[PDB]
Amino acid sequence: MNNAGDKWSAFLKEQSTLAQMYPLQEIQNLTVKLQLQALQQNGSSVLSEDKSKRLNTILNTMSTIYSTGKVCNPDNPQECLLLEPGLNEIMANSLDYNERLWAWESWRSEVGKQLRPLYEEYVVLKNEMARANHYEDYGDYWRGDYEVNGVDGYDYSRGQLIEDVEHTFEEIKPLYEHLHAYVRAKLMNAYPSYISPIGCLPAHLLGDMWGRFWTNLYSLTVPFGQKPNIDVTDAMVDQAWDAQRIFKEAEKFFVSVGLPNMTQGFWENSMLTDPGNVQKAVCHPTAWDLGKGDFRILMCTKVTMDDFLTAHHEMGHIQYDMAYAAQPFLLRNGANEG
Amino acid sequence: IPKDQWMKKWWEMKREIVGVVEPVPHDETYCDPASLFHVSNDYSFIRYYTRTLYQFQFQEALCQAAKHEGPLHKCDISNSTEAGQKLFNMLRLGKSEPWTLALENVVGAKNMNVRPLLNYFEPLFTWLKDQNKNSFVGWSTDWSPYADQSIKVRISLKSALGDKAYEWNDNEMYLFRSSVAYAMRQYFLKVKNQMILFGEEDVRVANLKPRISFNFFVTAPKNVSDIIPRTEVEKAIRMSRSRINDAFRLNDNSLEFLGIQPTLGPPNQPP
Amino acid sequence: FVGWSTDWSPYADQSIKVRISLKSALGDKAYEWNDNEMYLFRSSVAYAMRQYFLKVKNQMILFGEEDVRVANLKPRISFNFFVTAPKNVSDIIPRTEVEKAIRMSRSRINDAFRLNDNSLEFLGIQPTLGPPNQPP
Ligand SMILES: *[C@@H]1O[C@H](CO)[C@@H](O[C@@H]2O[C@H](CO)[C@@H](O[C@@H]3O[C@H](CO[C@H]4O[C@H](CO[C@H]5O[C@H](CO)[C@@H](O)[C@H](O)[C@@H]5O)[C@@H](O)[C@H](O[C@H]5O[C@H](CO)[C@@H](O)[C@H](O)[C@@H]5O)[C@@H]4O)[C@@H](O)[C@H](O[C@H]4O[C@H](CO)[C@@H](O)[C@H](O)[C@@H]4O)[C@@H]3O)[C@H](O)[C@H]2NC(C)=O)[C@H](O)[C@H]1NC(C)=O
Ligand SMILES: *[C@@H]1O[C@H](CO)[C@@H](O[C@@H]2O[C@H](CO)[C@@H](O[C@@H]3O[C@H](CO[C@H]4O[C@H](CO[C@H]5O[C@H](CO)[C@@H](O)[C@H](O)[C@@H]5O)[C@@H](O)[C@H](O[C@H]5O[C@H](CO)[C@@H](O)[C@H](O)[C@@H]5O)[C@@H]4O)[C@@H](O)[C@H](O[C@H]4O[C@H](CO)[C@@H](O)[C@H](O)[C@@H]4O)[C@@H]3O)[C@H](O)[C@H]2NC(C)=O)[C@H](O)[C@H]1NC(C)=O
Ligand SMILES: *[C@@H]1O[C@H](CO)[C@@H](O[C@@H]2O[C@H](CO)[C@@H](O)[C@H](O)[C@H]2NC(C)=O)[C@H](O)[C@H]1NC(C)=O
Ligand SMILES: *[C@@H]1O[C@H](CO)[C@@H](O)[C@H](O)[C@H]1NC(C)=O
Ligand SMILES: *[C@@H]1O[C@H](CO)[C@@H](O)[C@H](O)[C@H]1NC(C)=O
Ligand SMILES: *[C@H]1O[C@H](CO)[C@@H](O)[C@H](O)[C@H]1NC(C)=O
Ligand SMILES: *[C@H]1O[C@H](CO)[C@@H](O)[C@H](O)[C@H]1NC(C)=O
Repeated sequence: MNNAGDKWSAFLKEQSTLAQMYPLQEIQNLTVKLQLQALQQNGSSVLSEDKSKRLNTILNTMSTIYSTGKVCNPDNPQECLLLEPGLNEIMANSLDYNERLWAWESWRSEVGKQLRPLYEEYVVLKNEMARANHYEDYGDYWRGDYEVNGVDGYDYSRGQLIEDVEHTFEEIKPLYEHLHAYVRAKLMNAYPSYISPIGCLPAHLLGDMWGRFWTNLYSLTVPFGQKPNIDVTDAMVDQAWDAQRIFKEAEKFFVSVGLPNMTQGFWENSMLTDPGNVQKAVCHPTAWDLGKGDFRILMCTKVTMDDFLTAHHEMGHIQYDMAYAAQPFLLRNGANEG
Repeated sequence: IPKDQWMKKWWEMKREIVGVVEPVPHDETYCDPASLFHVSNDYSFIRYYTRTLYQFQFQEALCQAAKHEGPLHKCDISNSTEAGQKLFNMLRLGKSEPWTLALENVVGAKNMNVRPLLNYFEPLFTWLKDQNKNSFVGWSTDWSPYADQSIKVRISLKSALGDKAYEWNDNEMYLFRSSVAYAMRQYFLKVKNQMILFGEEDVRVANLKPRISFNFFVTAPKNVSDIIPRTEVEKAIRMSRSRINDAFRLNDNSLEFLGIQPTLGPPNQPP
Repeated sequence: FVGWSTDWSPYADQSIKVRISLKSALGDKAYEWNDNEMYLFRSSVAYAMRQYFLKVKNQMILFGEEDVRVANLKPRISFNFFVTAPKNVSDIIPRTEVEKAIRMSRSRINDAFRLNDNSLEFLGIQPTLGPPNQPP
């Protein structure tokens, strides 16, 4: 896989240099101009060899530091807790203020401090790379994925994204304020004398390590706990729902709205069931568009309602990938990243 | 944002946008946002914002072709071929056309709109508004869990000195922080028999006002996450308040610590 | 002269000597000159340097307690201090500017230790008593 990826990357890089022979100042075909834009972006090839290798080194170092980050007891350095196992459980299940504060502070002091000097250089290197490609800043290069030009009414500038996001967020704020107030009121009864009724929420009491999701706080903020949630996990077991028929149900749901059927080779090449311990495979549900009408799904599907919803989600990606199969390879992607 | 003002800005944005306050103070040596996976691995994060809107813009659109009558959260687009065709008209498009044109083929609009999300969550929004009649909605950017350990100082230069009074610039603040650090050192040396190397960077000051009234708290020498409890700070200030008063030519009334009240002294009596 | 002395240095011409007599100005109730008093004195000197560089040269220089280097501490409380660059120790502020800074803010330094111009001698900075104003 590394050899194949390196060959593909080398081919893409050498074709990027060849694409420079056709400037955008003379291209008049819309799809041709867009493909030229897609293949013309230098990316990290515009920096010097030393700067490029330093950027790759710091990126790899940051990734490794995040991956290997462990919180350890000074008394016994041998025993440590990793991020995914244990620490997430501590942040999502514990009802002790001191324990959650310790987990949050230890994670943000053991990984953040080691990442600050690297991130300082990463910012400068990314800014230099962006400026070498006629961009004001690297964030502008990020926002460039929504850039639309030369359509006479559909045009979208990179600086328009900031103002649009700012305008849209002010219309969510009225709902977010009430949701935050309710969450604070409900947490007042779980962590007394720590949640002020007049102030904000402490960062370590949001059910997750970073507060990106408040899902784990549901148990502490359920509106009516006496009424059970809609669960159909046991019903599927009673009807003996294996991980072969739920995909059929999802396919029927898709075809009910007019979307096409599944490919003949999709079911044969798929891995809708875990291969057990004999074969080592990944379990993150992913959709794969290999090409030449080859669409596949990787998923260690269990018997769960969440598995059913995830199967629907992955079939959505599969259908989207199948929809634009006739488009040129450079245009075989969504309208934007979202 | 200057390189030496990242965290102070970051926790200034969380306090007024997300409404989340850090439990313990963080200096510039921390990189809290880098603790997130998507920040330390160079992934654009705005994608997760727009995707949150688009789906609802899609869903609210697809329930119009499906002819949904009830609330949006009860809508089902199944068994509706028109909605499927409307979605497929954009799905087959791919990147060949601008994303605005793709949106106009489903939602009929060229720019992203947030109204579908509010329409989806309206049944919850009404209940939440009805559930917060007595509680206080919103948050304040001035409270923090460590604000209970802060000591407020109020200084009146032109009342104790009248004329010939110096101006309270940054140098006077440095001198005041050094005096506080010296007082902490004296308290920890003469009482607890612990040699702690405090400095002018370990007396953190906020909320400076033209009245010369701020809030300072003393942290650990190089462990900013650790804050000295307020009782020990008050004892240290009481122990060496005369030196602090002498350093600024104030006398116990133009330098008020708002919680440390001085003692005048017993009026000794004849037999 | 054969031999050498371990007390001379090319930068010793920029040093300012401070002599302090606690038990003469205060008699009793006099504090002891431990390391905390030295930290306070270095902070006062750094503050004086900041004030001089802000009110005269219009240059914002961030001095600290580590930029006032002190040597030759003795039980008399008589040492030699010199003020260096904020983070460029190889650079030493010339003695004339240090003396001007001390003259500018000597009252604050005296007040910080409850000394008055005679128990805090800078050995090179002599104070001025003040003109005896006369009737017509
Ligand atoms: C800079 O300063 C910061 C502080 O600002 C400092 O960080 C602290 O470091 C200490 C030392 O590591 C941390 O204390 C550790 O906590 C570990 C987590 O497990 C405990 O977490 C809670 C701690 O509460 C303690 O105190 C309360 C009140 O006195 C007491 O009730 C607790 O029992 C505990 O002693 C605690 O709530 C939690 O409770 C468990 O049990 C209850 C049931 O009772 C359950 O309901 C909970 O869900 C939870 O399971 C639990 O007890 C802990 O593992 C650790 O103990 C090990 O290490 C020490 C040595 O470190 C050994 O002596 C010990 O035998 C164990 O092997 C220790 O107690 C503290 O949490 C940090 N605080 C913060 C804010 O970070 C930094 O270290 C400083 N850095 C520098 C460089 O100076
Ligand atoms: C921390 O502080 C330290 C200081 O403590 C500081 O280090 C100093 O940095 C400066 C700037 O780089 C250095 O000055 C450089 O000197 C280079 C060496 O060549 C010269 O060296 C002697 C310098 O004397 C200067 O001043 C005298 C008196 O004013 C004057 O007469 C000289 O002409 C000169 O200006 C000098 O003796 C020497 O003389 C040559 O010529 C005579 C004949 O006249 C001959 O007999 C000698 O043999 C010799 O050949 C020579 O002139 C010099 O190259 C350099 O000049 C270049 O750089 C500057 C910019 O830096 C350009 O403006 C200039 O046009 C040249 O391109 C500059 O003059 C100084 O020596 C350092 N001192 C010490 C002690 O290190 C650190 O930088 C500080 N660090 C931080 C982070 O703040
Ligand atoms: C831009 O170029 C494309 C590619 O040539 C044109 O799309 C068609 O592509 C097929 C397959 O390559 C060709 O056989 C056709 O001749 C192309 N043209 C048509 C009209 O089908 C596309 O039309 C071009 N755009 C413009 C505006 O000319
Ligand atoms: C990419 O880099 C080349 C030189 O390496 C430069 O000529 C070109 O303008 C850059 N940009 C594009 C889009 O090719
Ligand atoms: C899809 O294929 C299955 C068998 O693979 C078939 O039973 C079903 O009828 C097909 N869908 C439609 C709409 O015909
Ligand atoms: C005031 O009283 C307190 C204790 O009651 C004492 O420590 C302090 O020195 C007194 N201050 C005077 C007498 O000036
Ligand atoms: C002493 O005289 C000098 C100048 O001669 C002056 O700056 C200083 O303020 C005087 N000190 C007094 C009058 O106390």
